[PDB]
Amino acid sequence: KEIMKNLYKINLSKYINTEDITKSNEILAKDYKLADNVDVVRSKVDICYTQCKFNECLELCETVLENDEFNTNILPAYIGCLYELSNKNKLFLLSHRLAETFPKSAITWFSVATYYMSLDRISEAQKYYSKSSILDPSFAAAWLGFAHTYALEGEQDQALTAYSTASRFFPGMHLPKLFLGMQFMAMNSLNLAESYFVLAYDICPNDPLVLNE
Amino acid sequence: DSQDKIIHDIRIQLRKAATELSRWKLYGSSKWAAEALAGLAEAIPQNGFGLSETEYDLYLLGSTLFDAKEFDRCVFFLKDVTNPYLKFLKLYSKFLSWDKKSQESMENILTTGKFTDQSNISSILKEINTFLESYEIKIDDDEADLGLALLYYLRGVILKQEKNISKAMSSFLKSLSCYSFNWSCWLELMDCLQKVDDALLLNNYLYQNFQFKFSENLGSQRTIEFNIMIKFFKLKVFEELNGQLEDYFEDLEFLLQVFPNFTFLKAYNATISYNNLDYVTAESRFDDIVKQDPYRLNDLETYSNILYVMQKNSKLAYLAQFVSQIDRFRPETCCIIANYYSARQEHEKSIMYFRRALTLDKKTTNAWTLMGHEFVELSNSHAAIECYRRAVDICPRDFKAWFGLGQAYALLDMHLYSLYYFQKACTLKPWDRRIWQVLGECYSKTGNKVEAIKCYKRSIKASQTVDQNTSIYYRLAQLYEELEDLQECKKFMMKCVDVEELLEGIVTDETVKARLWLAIFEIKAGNYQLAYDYAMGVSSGTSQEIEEARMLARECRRHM
Amino acid sequence: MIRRAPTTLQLSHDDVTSLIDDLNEQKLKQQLNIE
Amino acid sequence: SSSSYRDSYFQYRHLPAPHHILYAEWNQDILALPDEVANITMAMMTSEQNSNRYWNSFHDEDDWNLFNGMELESNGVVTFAGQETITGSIFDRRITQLAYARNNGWHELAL
Repeated sequence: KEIMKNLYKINLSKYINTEDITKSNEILAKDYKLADNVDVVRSKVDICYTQCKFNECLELCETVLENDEFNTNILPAYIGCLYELSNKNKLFLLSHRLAETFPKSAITWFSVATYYMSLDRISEAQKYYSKSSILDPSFAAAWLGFAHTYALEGEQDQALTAYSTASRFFPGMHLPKLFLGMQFMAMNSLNLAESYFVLAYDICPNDPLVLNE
Repeated sequence: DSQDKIIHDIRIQLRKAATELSRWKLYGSSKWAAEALAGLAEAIPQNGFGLSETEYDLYLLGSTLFDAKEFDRCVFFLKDVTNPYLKFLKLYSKFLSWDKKSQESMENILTTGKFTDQSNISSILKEINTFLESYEIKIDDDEADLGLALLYYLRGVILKQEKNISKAMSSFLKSLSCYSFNWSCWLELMDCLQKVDDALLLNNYLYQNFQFKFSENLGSQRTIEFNIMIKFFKLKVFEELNGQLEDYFEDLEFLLQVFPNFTFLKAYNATISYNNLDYVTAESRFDDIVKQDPYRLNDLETYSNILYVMQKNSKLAYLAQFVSQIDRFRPETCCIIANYYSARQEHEKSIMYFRRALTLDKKTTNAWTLMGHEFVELSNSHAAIECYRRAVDICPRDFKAWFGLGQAYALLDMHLYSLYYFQKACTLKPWDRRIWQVLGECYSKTGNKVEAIKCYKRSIKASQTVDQNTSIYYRLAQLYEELEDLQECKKFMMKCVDVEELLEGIVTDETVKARLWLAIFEIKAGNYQLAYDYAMGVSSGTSQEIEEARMLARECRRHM
Repeated sequence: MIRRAPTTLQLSHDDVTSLIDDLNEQKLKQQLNIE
Repeated sequence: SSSSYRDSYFQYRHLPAPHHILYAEWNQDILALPDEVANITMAMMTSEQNSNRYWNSFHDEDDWNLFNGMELESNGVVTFAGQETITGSIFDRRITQLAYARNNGWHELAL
């Protein structure tokens, strides 16, 4: 009972009482032989990424990828971590390695697109985000990055439509609603931004981004 | 049992070995000594010096002023000291002051040496001899300390730079006998060796009439059979000179057992596979180095050399960015990048880094030949000729330089003018298939068919695998046809076709012309049945090849 | 999923120009008292 | 005064050879990035095209054929080009299979 409670608790969402998850994975680590398994370190990486502890993010991601070089469970977080750290060279290695091995999966093309994104290639990276989105639906990373490519440089008119598609097709996440409200602020429309932000706060109560906005 | 006792012995010695060598501010062996201890197989500080508190104060001034690059100021304060431990430090400070100073003096000077192949240097040498006579041991005694052994190392190295070989060798052996486990001492000893036959003479001396000072060295170590440096000498000189191997197999596996995690051993082990033209296994051996030790700009020059042939441009592009991030002042990091820039067909930029890689350390003469190649791909033959020629003038025993210089003339129409260069390269490495085949082409292109026959025949014997003889057999048969003895060329025609069957139907281009020619002659011989099967077996060649055999098949079929 | 830079705003031109004008007022009126 | 007594930064004795300062320009050299800048050599807008081609080489035949003229619009409507048109909303799984079908499948009016 207790070990399965902890194992399921590993996978629960963050932003709420993370200290409980820390205690639970700490208990699971030393008491049982599951001390450095894939999901416990995946949860540690997710915790660090949410808390922007990117040094420990990279350290844990490396010590796990050294074992499994193509673990798709951690690759989105790993790629985001590398983008934030702007490790161009490591990102290029990962992009080539996944291009030679997994051309069909959208993770590879997301990696190539973010490699382009780290080089200020938004106009070109739009196409590769589109490719990643098409090859795999229900992927928040690809479509959110596509909307980011839209909103980053000019062409503000249809960034609203892109974010509306993100919100409608991906219900239950505060991030697309917050982004759409942010963009409504950017066009200097105020009431709609406030309405979307109160919606986002309703969706997620504990998030610095939404309260700051 | 006894192996575990040896392991416990090595740790005590290597802890001792790295102590004073670092304490005496020479890093040629101190860096290597700690490396050996780190990779040693898993199974209070030790220090001692006979120094008085009055003179020991001078040591702190001498030691700290050493690594602060103020070698000259260390000499002035340490002038009047009489202890041998400090006397070595003063002259070591003087020598490194000169060795450093010579480096700043010449930086535009790429080639190093004297065309025909002191006084300030002789001042250091006289001080060594004057102090050695005054001191009351003068080696050859059981009570011989480390410093006097270490002092002889300076005498050996200062003698070699004057080109007084065969006296520095004796000095190194005296220093090595009183104190082994000095890696920098071995390297200078290895450098003065020139030919394999000298190594056999030197190897014997280390066995019959060579013994270590059992007083200084710890027990169960002074034995030559159970030493480690004598072993490390075997793997180094026997393979860098590519000499005949003896007492080399049983030692290598013995070192892998004691040193499973030694980074230097695996890279040398990887280099052995590289030197035998076995690249695929070499890649696996090297891949362990990068994962285990990511920051090692010592043997990666071969790694980036392997990747260029592998055409793994992505993997090489990773290395160029990763290696350059550490530092751009090592000789290797400026050679790693040049390979990556050469693979992208950007020669005017790659040519720059090779000159850069050589300027940082002029001892890396391997970069001259590579610098020459990037000119030939640039369609600039005049510049290449000088670039190759410098390499052989640094050291005449360079097979790479002679061959690279021979080709540059062969690319031009001056075929005969290149015969001398290829002939010189033959004597360096006679046991190579590659050099012999090129000589045959030069003789063939200069109308010397009588000589070219014997040239190719020698090449065939040198080839390790029968497969590689497919190209030589077809060309060798053509020359006989040029000599107008059709019966003689038949035997070589049989062999080149038969290699296709032995290789489970390789169906290569130069056997396609073989079968077509063989079938044509068989028609003239009247044996249509024996010619019919030749046409069918070659029915998977080029567009003109298949139709030539198809029509021949119909003709012999009708008469069948 | 990646978050962009959160919205932050700095000193506009209108408020800094208003402070410039007020600052001129206070460095203009006091010398009348001095004179 | 006191100049060499402080050791709080990279100084002239931390690098191995003090005379390396003579060059002291190799640090400020941007190394050519791996793939796209290979096209600027051939040319001596085009470099980005070669980057697209280089990263586009990692396709299967049918997958590339699907993505030959693929254009994705902001609202999610995707148009697929046949070498007919396959305009439909993305994020439904059936449309991509239907594009695959009309791409590699056999269709014959037969009079």
